[PDB]
Amino acid sequence: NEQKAKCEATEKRESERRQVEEKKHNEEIQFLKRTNQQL
Amino acid sequence: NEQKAKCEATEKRESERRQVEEKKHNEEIQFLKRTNQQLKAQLEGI
Amino acid sequence: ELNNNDISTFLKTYQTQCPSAEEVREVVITHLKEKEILDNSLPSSIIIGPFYINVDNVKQSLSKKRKALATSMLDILAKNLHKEVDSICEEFRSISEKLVFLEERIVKVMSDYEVMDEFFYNLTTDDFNDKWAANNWPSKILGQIDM
Repeated sequence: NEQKAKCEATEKRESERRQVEEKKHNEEIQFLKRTNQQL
Repeated sequence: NEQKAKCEATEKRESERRQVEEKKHNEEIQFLKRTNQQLKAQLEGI
Repeated sequence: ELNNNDISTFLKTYQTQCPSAEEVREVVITHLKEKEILDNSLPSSIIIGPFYINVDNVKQSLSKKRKALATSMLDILAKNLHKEVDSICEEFRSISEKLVFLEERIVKVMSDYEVMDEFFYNLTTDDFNDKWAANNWPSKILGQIDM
């Protein structure tokens, strides 16, 4: 039971990290998008 | 078997996550290529 | 204090100070690093004794306030650039070496903003078109000088 809960906690932790990186990627893209379109 | 399948679920979740990250990274590099086209448009102005 | 000392207070204080635009950028990038500091330091949620606490609303409010401040400093720096570009174009119109020094001014401030952030630069389509027109203006100036 505890090892299952730990594995769940690990995949939750990684999916959180993935979201943080997703939003970094999104704003980085938005920077390129705005500068490219502004020409 | 559930617990092994669960840590394997973490492993294949990683596999699909980082391969997704890698293809969206390839898309981001293609957006850098669009920024090279942006440079080409700037010089087309110059 | 970062919440209460709102965008208006610092924006007015800075822009009446009207510091040197590159040093203004250097503080706005310090505030962007303050965004990064917040985003690393602040949790989403924390557990305290019998309590479950969430801090998302402060995390986002502080970070987006910092963004609004940095971008409004960039905006007034862009307006000061526009003031220079307008004086430069007004000189090109009026005489149509000082004109070349005004080319140097526009090129210099554009290059400064480019250097201090590529994303800060290209501030308006008007800035791109004024840069190209500022290149075109010397040809007109020389044509009229023939007179």
